[PDB]
Amino acid sequence: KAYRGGHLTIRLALGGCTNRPFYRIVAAHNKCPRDGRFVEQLGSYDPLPNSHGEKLVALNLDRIRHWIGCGAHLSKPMEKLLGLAGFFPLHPMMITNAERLRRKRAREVLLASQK
Amino acid sequence: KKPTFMDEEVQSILTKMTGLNLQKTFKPAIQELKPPTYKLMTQAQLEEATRQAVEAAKVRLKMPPVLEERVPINDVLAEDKILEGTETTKYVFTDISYSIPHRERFIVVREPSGTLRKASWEERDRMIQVYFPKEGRKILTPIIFKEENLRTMYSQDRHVDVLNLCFAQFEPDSTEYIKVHHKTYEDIDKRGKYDLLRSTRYFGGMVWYFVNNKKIDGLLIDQIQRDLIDDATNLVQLYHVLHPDGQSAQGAKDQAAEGINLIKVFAKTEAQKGAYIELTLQTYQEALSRHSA
Amino acid sequence: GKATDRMDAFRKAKNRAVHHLHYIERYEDHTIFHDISLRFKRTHIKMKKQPKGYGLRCHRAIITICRLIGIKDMYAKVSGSINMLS
Amino acid sequence: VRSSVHARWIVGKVIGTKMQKTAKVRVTRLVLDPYLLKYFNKRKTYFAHDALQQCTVGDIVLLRALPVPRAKHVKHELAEIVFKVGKVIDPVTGKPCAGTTYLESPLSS
Amino acid sequence: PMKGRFPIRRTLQYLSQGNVVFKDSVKVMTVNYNTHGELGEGARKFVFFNIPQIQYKNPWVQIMMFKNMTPSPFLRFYLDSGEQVLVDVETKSNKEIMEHIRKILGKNEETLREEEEEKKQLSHPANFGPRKYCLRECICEVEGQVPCPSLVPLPKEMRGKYKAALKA
RNA sequence: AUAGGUUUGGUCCUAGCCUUUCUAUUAGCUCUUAGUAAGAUUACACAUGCAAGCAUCCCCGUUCCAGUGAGUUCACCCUCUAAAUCACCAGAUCAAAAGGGACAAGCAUCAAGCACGCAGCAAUGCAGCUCAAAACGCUUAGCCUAGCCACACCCCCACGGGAAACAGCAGU
Ligand code: FES
Ligand SMILES: [Mg+2]
Ligand SMILES: [Mg+2]
Ligand SMILES: [Mg+2]
Ligand SMILES: [Mg+2]
Ligand SMILES: [Mg+2]
Ligand SMILES: [Mg+2]
Repeated sequence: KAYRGGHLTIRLALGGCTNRPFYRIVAAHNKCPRDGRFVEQLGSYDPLPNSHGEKLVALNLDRIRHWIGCGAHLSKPMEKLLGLAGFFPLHPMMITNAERLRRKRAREVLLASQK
Repeated sequence: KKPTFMDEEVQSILTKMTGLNLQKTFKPAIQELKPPTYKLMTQAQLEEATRQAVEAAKVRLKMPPVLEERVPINDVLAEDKILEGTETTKYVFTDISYSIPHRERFIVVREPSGTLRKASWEERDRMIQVYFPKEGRKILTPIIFKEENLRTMYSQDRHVDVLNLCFAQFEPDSTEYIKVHHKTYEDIDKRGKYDLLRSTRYFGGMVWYFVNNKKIDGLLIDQIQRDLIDDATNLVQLYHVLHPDGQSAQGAKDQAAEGINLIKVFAKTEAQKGAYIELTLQTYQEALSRHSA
Repeated sequence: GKATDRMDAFRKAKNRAVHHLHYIERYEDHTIFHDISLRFKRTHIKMKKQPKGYGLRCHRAIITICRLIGIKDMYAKVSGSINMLS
Repeated sequence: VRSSVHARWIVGKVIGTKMQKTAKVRVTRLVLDPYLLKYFNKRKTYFAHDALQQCTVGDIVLLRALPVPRAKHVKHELAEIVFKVGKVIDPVTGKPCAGTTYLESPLSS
Repeated sequence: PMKGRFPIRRTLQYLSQGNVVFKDSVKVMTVNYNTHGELGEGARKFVFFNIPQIQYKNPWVQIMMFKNMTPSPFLRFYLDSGEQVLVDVETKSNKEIMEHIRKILGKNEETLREEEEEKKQLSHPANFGPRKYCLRECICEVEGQVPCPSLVPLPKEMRGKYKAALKA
């Protein structure tokens, strides 16, 4: 489908079945459908912990670097995954959400103790 | 220095000890069968074909390397404590770039505590299996390697099968690989089944293990009983090479031992069953003279 | 066997058969020595030598005759007329 | 070099010289038959610009692709005449030949 | 039975059994040969046997035959650069002709196997997708992972139909 | 196909039809639970609700996603090179238009098409071009499925007209 504009984005294509999410980190034209055509599959992400309590993320780091050099963008979930991996700095919203969670749990603990 | 398992002299000695039984090496495999093909061959053509099969058997019996147990991986890359408590599950990030040796891939783990460490050896092997699956290897360790099942396979005398499963499932430096190989070698020693590994690629490893543990008495006894006295002599020479400052080697050097003399010297020194070895050698020599004269 | 009665026909046929026995060479006592393509009148029989445990994948009549002969493993395709006698 | 014509080099037979400075060339390619798995000749027609008009019906010619089509159908130029009709010169010996017979014996030189 | 003499020539196995894969430079191959003469037997058998294999291995090279046009048989390759390679095949057998053309204008085994490895690069073992492209279709096929809900139902606590009940 | 039934008074051969196998839709009868996948027959007409916002105003988006299969060799490779991304440029990536090639089925009781070519800077000249190796034509069909092509009420298009549009979701 001849698209106007748009750009390559490294993003998560959601496969899996109902209640069984699974993601394919793909470099795809941003205008293409979420689970539709893609240029290259750069990795995968299993949000469900496995038998060992691990969320398996596979990153084709060489090709991710190649596409970032070619000018691909990064969806925020992929940015946060890379930050977790250490490939990028931790996302500002990762840090801020951690801080918000800390404040919320501090409130909870303080209220529980007061009670 | 002391020679290693991969040195050329040791490789030659161990290959000669192993032997190249074509029937055993190319024993028919219980697998999906296709109808056979038939060729008309002269005597020269048949000799050429058997020579090619011998070369193929050498390739097939190429010994696996003996590698020291890998050291545990403990290396923390980052300590981002801000992530502490944000997630309750580990993330395992794998570099699945195609053109990278699996011992060079970066497989890191982000823990719930915010620690970005390097994946342990077990996790590394598990993830490499997950993403670059190998034929014959399973992610979850097969239960056959539990002692209760390993002893069943030993009782059936499937030591070669146990070693094959171990070599398919674990890495040569794996703790489990080394443990299972040593256990199989020990059981072969106890039950005197050293012929189960002859003409297989694991005979070299078994011999190396016995030599390094100074327990080649049983193997010498079996070889003399089976008349492979050249193999026994090479085994004793290898033992002396790997223990140059040993009582038996020094005694042989003091005397002039160049064969059955070497085996007798080993029987008299550095042998837990020296009397038995001497009896076996005496019986072999007596039979040799009997059917020679 | 020809007879006005079915049992007499059976007796005649099975008694005459034993005086007209072939001997079939079986490779390793389970199959034939090589692939055989033949045409008897308008019936083509294409028999393939097969490995052990393959079974008899043949016309049912060929399966019966092979069980009698002693062949365990063989493939067989019958083209043309399927006349049982031919 | 960067020609937009698919067939860069094609050897064909001239089947018509009725157009000025153009030679109609029949180029045959072996095309596998998917069912019979046998190679048959698939012939296509190419117009080859011939500036000098030196092509005769029956000549085997080598056509080179023009950098761009110079006409609605003339995408090739007459690169060479490999076998002039009736005036073949055996490439092996460079002597004129009439079919399988040497018009000049190669021993002549 | 298969029609024609030597019906093995009409099998994919035979066609792929050819070992000549021309360099990218070769564009045309004209095979001039004589239908008669004991010296042209090699060229005759070449056209009868190996031309199908050469064409199968090189689908984009125009192979064109010529009959009784010159006293002696010969191949002539027209390359992309404009060069012409003449290969006089008189007195050679078809096997010798194949070896010669492979030596002078065919890709070497090293180049062919590097091209094979380059092709292999595309099919990454770690990619998940349809069977036509990937070894596995979903991570659920990997042991130790949460299995496919179709085969093994998920825990009610992991099903949103009951997370909703809990949140209600 | 490992075949089987069926012509005859009978046998042999050829031969069509049918059985046995696996799917999909529909219908009859029957039907307990759980998980998952799939889900109008109709390119016929649509009540009703929602499906495109964001943002310190400018811009950007509503050209995407989602839908359908009416039409249908616009999809694939090469050349060239727009628009777009790479904070600017960079060549890299992606990819239009244009040029070259390849590319569905049936009917030859569709066998001729009727200007379908070339050269020249132009003026103009030559009379050529496709086709029984299937041109021209009629009919049928979404396709080569990580998806692609085409359409988007009809007049192929949509200035204009007919007319007032769910082939977006739920629904009629
Ligand atoms: S196909 Fe993988 S979860 Fe269902
Ligand atoms: Mg029903
Ligand atoms: Mg009619
Ligand atoms: Mg239609
Ligand atoms: Mg409508
Ligand atoms: Mg319209
Ligand atoms: Mg609707």
